Amino acid sequence: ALQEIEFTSHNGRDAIQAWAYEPVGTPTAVVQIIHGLGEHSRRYLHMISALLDAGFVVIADDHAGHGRTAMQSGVWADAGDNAAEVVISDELTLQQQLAGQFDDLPWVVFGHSWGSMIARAMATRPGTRLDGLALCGIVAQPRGFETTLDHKTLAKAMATAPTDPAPEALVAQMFDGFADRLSEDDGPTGWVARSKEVVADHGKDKFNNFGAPMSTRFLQGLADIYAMANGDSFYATMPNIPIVLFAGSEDPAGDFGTGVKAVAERLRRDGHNVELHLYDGLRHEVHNEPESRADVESSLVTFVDRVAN
Amino acid sequence: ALQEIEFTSHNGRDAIQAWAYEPVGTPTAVVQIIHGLGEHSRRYLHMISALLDAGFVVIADDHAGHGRTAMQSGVWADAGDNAAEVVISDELTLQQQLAGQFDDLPWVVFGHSWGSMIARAMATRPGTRLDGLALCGIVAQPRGFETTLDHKTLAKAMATAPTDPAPEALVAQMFDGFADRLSEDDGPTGWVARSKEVVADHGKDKFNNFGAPMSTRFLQGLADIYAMANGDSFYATMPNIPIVLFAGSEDPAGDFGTGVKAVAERLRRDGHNVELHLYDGLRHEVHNEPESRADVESSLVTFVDRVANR
Repeated sequence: ALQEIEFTSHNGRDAIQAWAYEPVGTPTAVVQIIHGLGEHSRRYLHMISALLDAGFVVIADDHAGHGRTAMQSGVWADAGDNAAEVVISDELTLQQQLAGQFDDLPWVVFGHSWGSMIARAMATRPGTRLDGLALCGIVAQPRGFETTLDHKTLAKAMATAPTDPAPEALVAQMFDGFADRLSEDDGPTGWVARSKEVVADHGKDKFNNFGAPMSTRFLQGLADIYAMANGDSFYATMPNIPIVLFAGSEDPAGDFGTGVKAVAERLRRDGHNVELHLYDGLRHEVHNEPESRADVESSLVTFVDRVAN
Repeated sequence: ALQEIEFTSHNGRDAIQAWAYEPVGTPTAVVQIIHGLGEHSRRYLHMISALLDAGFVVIADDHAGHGRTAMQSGVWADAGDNAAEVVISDELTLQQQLAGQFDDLPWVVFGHSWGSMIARAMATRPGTRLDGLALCGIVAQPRGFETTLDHKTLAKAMATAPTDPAPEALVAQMFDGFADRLSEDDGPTGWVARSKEVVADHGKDKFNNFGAPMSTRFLQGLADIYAMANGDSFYATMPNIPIVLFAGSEDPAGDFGTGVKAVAERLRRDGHNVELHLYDGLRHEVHNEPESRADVESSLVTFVDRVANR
C-alpha cells in the first residue's frame, strides 16, 4: 500500500511532500529514510524496495527546500529561518503521521549526509521514536566545517542579509578539500560516488536540482546542525541503542574515513553498541555505489532485524 | 532520475498523473507499464526497481478514473465518453512524453489485466512504439465477456443513462464465474491472488480504491476493449515482434488457463514469436504472487534483453 502524506513545515511556508510504503503482510519494523543535501526521498527506490521485501514499513519526506517540496513551493535550497530546527521538527512531525498505525513496532532512522546530521540531532531529543540509528555518508571532522568556514563572516552575513543567496566565498569554505582526491574528468561532484554513472544521474535528476544556490540562513542551518551532530552534547546524550555507520574511505564528508573512525571510537569509548562499515576506496554515496549497495542494504536489514529482536 | 509527467486526458477532464524512472548509466530499453482495473502504477514498485536494475527506463501512468489521477480529479471508475478510446489514446500520448529522449531505444509494453486489453488494442494501431509485447493477467475467453454480459441490456442502459452507475445486473454478468474457485473467506476479490496477504493489501491501498462503482459508459469501455483485444483484427494485425504471456492457471480472467492457451495457440499458428508462462495453481496477479513474482520479473528482464538484442 502507498500513502501520500503532506503537512505544513515548521517554517510555515512549505507543504512537506511525504510518502509511507507498507509491505504485504504484517510488518515487523518502521524505517524512516532522511535524505541528504541536494537530493530527494524518491531517489531511494532501490533501498525502499529492499526494506519492503524484508517486511518493514518505510516512511520518508522531501525536506524543506528539496525534491517535490521545492518543486511544489518553488523554493530550492532554503528551509526558512532556524533551518536546522525546521528540518529536525519536520522529521519529528513525519513520525507523528503514522501515530496509531504501527505503535507496537520498533523504529529505525536511516540518515544519509545532511540526513546523518538531522538523524544525530533528532536522536538527542526526548519524544523521538528511535530504537536504532543508522548513518550513511557521515559528515564528521571534514576540514570545511571544522576550520575553513569563517564563523565571523557567516555571522555578519546572518546579521545583514540572512535570506539573500549565501556568498560564494562562504559556500566554497564549507566544501574545502572535497575534490582533493579527484581527477579533472571526475568533475566537481566526483566526490559523490566513484561510479561516474551514479554521479551523472545525480546531476540529471530534476528532483535533485543539486547546485541551486543556498541562502545564507540555509548555510547557517548546515553549520548549526553540524555542531548539533558532532558536538559534545551529541556524545553526552546519544541514547543506549544499537548504532550502525556506513561510509566510504574516499568520502571527503567524513575526512576520508578518519572522521568516521573517530565517531566510532568515541561512541565505543563511551560504552555504545557500534557497528562500522567503512568501504575502502568508495566515495560518499556507499548506498548507491554499485560495489557496495548490496552490502549496505543487506547490513541495514540485518541491523533492523537485530533492533527488532 | 525521476520525471513527473502530467497531460490532459483524451477525455478533456482528467490530469493524467504519470512518472518516468531512469536507471543509472546508459539505458538499453524503455518499458511502459499499463496497470489494470481498480489499481495504480505505483503498486509496481518491486517491478520498476527490478527493471531499473536491468538498465531499462520505466514509464507508467495512473489511467483515467484510477489511482492518483482519480485522487486529483475526484472521479473514480469513469473515464468519460468513449472510455476504451480514451485509455488507448492516453497510453499513446504517454509514449510521446519521452519524444526525443530515448528515440534510439526499443520500447516494450507490459500490460496487466485491463492493461493487457489496452496493450493488445494499442498493438493494432499505426505509429504505436512497440518492439515487444508483454501481457500479464490476460483477459481471454472468460464466460462473462464471452456469453453472460447481455449487450441488448447494455445498449438499453447506454441509450437512456450512460453516465449513471452501471446497473448491478450488468456488473454481475461481466464478472460471472470469477468466484467459481473461491471460498467465502477468500472474499469477492479472492481471484486477485492465492496469497491472502496480497488480496488484503490490494483492499487496503487507498490508491486502488477497488470496488468504487463504475459508470455505465465505463462498463461499455470494458466490453469494447475486450472485443478490440480478443477480436480477429488483433490476430490479423499483430506486429512481427516478440510476445511473452504470463498468467495463473487459477485466474478466471483467462478462463482458468484455457483462454490464455487459446491466445498463444492462435499467435503460434500465424507464425508469431510467443513465450508462454502459465503458473500452476496461482490466480490473477502472477507478478505479485510470492510463489511467481521473481520468475515473472526475471523472465521479463530476459525478454526485454532479447527484444533489444534483436
